[PDB]
Amino acid sequence: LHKEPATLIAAIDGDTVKLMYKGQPMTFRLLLVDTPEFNEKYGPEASAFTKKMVENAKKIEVEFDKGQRTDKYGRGLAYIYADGKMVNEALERQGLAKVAYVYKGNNTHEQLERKAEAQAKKEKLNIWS
Ligand SMILES: Cc1cn([C@H]2C[C@H](OP(=O)(O)O)[C@@H](COP(=O)(O)O)O2)c(=O)[nH]c1=O
Ligand SMILES: [Ca+2]
Repeated sequence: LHKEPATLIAAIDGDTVKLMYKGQPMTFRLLLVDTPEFNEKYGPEASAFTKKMVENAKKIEVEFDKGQRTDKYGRGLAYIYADGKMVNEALERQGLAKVAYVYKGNNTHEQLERKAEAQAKKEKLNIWS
């Protein structure tokens, strides 16, 4: 896989963000994770965590997997990096998302995510508390 440039347009919630990619505004949905909706327990914390991570970054990058790049809603499907740190993995490591929506051929980083989730679960963090 490879990283491509993007710039933040607006944080949306724990697992979605508006980026400009190849000069076009797009909503991106993070691969392999499920954050609680804003109305749900840990939803506000998930949204705040992802907001702070993308707003604080000097450099946002997008990394598509090998399969589908857009979902049925037109959202891009990617791993998102803030100054080289993967947002998808960080949400797992903090107990603010569950590994979810793992479709064959778009799951390059599954085991990295599950590892992070196991560590969060060990620590009883957030969703696992
Ligand atoms: C993460 C992801 C979600 N989706 C679709 C499945 C779900 O469809 P339904 O809307 O029919 O449930 C929806 C969940 O996204 P959200 O968790 O953003 O709601 O997005 C994909 O198709 N591919 C993906 O890789
Ligand atoms: Ca969600």
